[PDB]
Amino acid sequence: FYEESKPFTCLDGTATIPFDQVNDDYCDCKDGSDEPGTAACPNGSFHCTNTGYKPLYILSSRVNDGVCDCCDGTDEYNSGTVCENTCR
Amino acid sequence: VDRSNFKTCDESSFCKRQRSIRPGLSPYRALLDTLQLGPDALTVHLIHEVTKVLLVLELQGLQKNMTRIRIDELEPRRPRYRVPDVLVADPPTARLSVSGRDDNSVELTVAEGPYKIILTAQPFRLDLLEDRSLLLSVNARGLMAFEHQRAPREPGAWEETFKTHSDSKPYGPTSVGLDFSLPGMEHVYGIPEHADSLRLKVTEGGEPYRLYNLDVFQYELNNPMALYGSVPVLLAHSFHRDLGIFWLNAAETWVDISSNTPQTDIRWMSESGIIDVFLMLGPSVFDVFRQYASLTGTQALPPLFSLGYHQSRWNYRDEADVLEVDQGFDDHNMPCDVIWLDIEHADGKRYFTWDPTRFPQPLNMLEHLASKRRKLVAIVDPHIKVDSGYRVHEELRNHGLYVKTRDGSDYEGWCWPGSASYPDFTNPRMRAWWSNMFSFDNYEGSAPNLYVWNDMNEPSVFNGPEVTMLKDAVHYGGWEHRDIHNIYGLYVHMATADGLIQRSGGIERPFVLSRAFFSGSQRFGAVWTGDNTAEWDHLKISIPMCLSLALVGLSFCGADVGGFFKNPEPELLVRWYQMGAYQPFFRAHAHLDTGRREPWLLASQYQDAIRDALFQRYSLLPFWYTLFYQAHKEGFPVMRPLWVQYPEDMSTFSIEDQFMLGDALLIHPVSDAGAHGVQVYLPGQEEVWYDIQSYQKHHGPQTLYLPVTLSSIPVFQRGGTIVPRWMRVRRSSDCMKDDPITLFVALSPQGTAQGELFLDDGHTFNYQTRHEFLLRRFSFSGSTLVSSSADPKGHLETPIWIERVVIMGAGKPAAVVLQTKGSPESRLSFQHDPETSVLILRKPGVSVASDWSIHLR
Ligand SMILES: *[C@@H]1O[C@H](CO)[C@@H](O[C@@H]2O[C@H](CO)[C@@H](O)[C@H](O)[C@H]2NC(C)=O)[C@H](O)[C@H]1NC(C)=O
Ligand SMILES: OC[C@H]1NC[C@H](O)[C@@H](O)[C@@H]1O
Ligand SMILES: [Ca+2]
Ligand SMILES: [Ca+2]
Repeated sequence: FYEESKPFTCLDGTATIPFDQVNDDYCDCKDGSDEPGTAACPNGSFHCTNTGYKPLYILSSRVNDGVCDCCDGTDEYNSGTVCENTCR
Repeated sequence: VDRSNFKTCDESSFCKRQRSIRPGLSPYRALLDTLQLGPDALTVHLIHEVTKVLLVLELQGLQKNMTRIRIDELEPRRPRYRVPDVLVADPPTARLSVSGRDDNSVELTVAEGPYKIILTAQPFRLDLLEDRSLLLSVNARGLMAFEHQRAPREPGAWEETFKTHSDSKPYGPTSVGLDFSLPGMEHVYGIPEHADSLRLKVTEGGEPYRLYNLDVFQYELNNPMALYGSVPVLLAHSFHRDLGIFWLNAAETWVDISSNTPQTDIRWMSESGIIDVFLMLGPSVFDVFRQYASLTGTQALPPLFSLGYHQSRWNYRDEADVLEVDQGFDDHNMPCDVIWLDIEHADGKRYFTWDPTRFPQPLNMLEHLASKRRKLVAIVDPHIKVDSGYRVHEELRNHGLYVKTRDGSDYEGWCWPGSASYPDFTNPRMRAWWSNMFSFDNYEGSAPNLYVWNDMNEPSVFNGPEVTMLKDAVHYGGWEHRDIHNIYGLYVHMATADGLIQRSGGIERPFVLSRAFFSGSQRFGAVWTGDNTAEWDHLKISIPMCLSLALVGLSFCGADVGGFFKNPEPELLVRWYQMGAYQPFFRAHAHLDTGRREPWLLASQYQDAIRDALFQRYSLLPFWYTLFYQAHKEGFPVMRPLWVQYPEDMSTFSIEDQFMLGDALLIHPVSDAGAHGVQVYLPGQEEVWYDIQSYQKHHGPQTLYLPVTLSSIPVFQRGGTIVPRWMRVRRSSDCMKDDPITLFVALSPQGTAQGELFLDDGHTFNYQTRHEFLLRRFSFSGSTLVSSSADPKGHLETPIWIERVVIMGAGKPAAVVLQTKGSPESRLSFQHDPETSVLILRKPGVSVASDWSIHLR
């Protein structure tokens, strides 16, 4: 009747988790692939999309650390620090 | 070290006079007909049988099992010094009652017992007992010596020279001394600062331990020479009891230790002032810590950033160098809270100034460090360049606030700025002036993220005797430098700390590192062991030195990581980072002539070991912060000798290659080049220890030979404890101070554990002025982990939550249930390793401010 969506599988194959464990602020994959948007994994990376300019990858520990790391300021989305766009 | 620049006991005329008195029948006798007893004190005249000089003994019982003995002249030519500003309150007294009396003896009961004091009239003696147990005797070897003040004007008693420096000594010989016997005691500790063993050595065949704040260039190890600070507190430990002696005297003091069924005798010999001594009768070492803290206060609660990693050298070149160092930490993923600016940052060593080429825009540099959530520390020393264009000098000269010579002129010595004068920090108006100089309007270029380093505050005087101030220089009230020497540095520390509190309107907690110190210095910030050397034995001596400081209330201690003098080989630098990472004050510092040693300059293997040490320290910041909160509240040391936790284990009494942090972590840092293992002593009958890296359980008591590599830091968590960690290591502690916690539960053999956690905003006095903080107690027993309030007065709005629980020594449960008020019952997923019995509880998700329980079904 209703088909269910498949779960998330860590890119390194260490676990299979529902998609509510993806960016849920807890590290579930040894490669950090379930948390690309948070500071939860010690070896993850956050993508600075930097729309219009060169994209950059930063350490997960720099997501919501109160420091402006991406020129587009998207790494600071719930820290109190409001980053200005400095990509130009 | 050049030993000819510092006096031996024989070269200090008062030490030579005092020490020449040998054991025998005391010529002092109490005149029992003069005895007066009130609710607060007993007073009685003492007389020297030959000279007929009359002294007054003021004997007091005190609350919390202490006794105070004060001896002064009955009719002096002029008043003798009494140490001010060290005691935090007038100690509450306990009434003495006469329970026995005869023609040569009076037996006094303290309050309703069990403590008693026997005063013997001839020869004068005091005996302190608990019921029938003799704890301590005073003047048992007849070494009491009170040189009365003679008519102002044998060898060296009056005018005295040391090298080319003449001491005019207007008041002549005025030294005071007294001996104490400790029956049953074989082990004594404290009286810092000495580069020597934790367990103090007998001084019989050599020099006494010296307490005289001095700047000793290239100081050497395992000797009793006076170093930069002086805490006249001695602790005595045995299997049966703990005792302490606090000799409240600010003058040059020499301490003799002799051993003799076992007994240790202690003798104190001071240049001037009165005899003022506190006997802290314990009985446990924790009771002595509380006793001492009731007198001189507790460790100031460090702002959280100051428990992070500090990067220093003499000197970072300019703003560009500071910013490259800052960027270097982030480019190499190494956390750092603070970058330090040594004396080359100022305009020609005029303090409170900036070199206009090196630091033209200090506020801009501070704003850049603030964007990285980091701090800066600037050196401010208590010597002021003699320069009419320098505003600080003009104001201090104009208001007469400098230390003077006998002819009334401002003393001028030589230091970093060439000719310099010394502000009189004993004068309260000078301390007020100094504190106001830290206002953001007065210290131009400073900001709320600039903190301070007080150095050379012994005071160091390059052309003075022993590299310090002349003995006959004059201070506030007419007191000589000889009277106040050992509190000069404490006053600099106190006024700088007050300056940092004041500039913020009383909101921000200070951070001040001081070189010189005294009893009470724990109230003003941190200390460090000065100019150490880049050598393995100096890495090893950092433990006994900071332990000797912890025992006497100075919990915020450390040594320069890498050593100050010379170039450490990369393996030594790694091992020093690992030692420093587990010590209270964690700073890398280096002398002017050294090669650069920022940790990313080394080969990748060494960088990796250093990053690991840094990550370990940063993850433990909640634990460090809680230990410091307990030091602040109770007066208990952060860093502890093993005998403090194992008082009946006689094999721990001299251990100084190992130490504990609270009751939970045992640290044995690698301290030898080429070591492939370490011998770790794990004490405690019916105690278990977990290797924090491997989770391997080890039963006490045992000596384990543990294998090590370059990256190893031998650390064990005690069963029965819960350690909180921030597992998300970021670039600085401000970045991490709102992050979730991981609780590490190490189960005892009874399947239990406890631990506390202190949290607040990380830097203000709101915890005390508004009770804005949390003190949680985590406790485990049976199959339940509970969080409850350890102090219901404390509330804090915080996003901090419990993200994980790691339980060591647990079996695999069938189910994990979390309960908390206002939420439905939760089921947690878990992972379990059957080989190590390690259970990981996934994402509890609960606020650290809430009560909760986790039941293992
Ligand atoms: C003051 O001293 C008393 C007497 O030594 C201490 O009380 C004893 O504490 C020990 C534990 O260390 C017990 O074994 C004894 O039973 C206690 N004796 C009595 C008579 O109560 C007391 O704890 C000390 N108080 C302070 C505040 O230091
Ligand atoms: O200020 C220069 C120098 N003075 C002496 C201090 O102990 C040392 O740390 C500092 O680098
Ligand atoms: Ca996840
Ligand atoms: Ca960031």
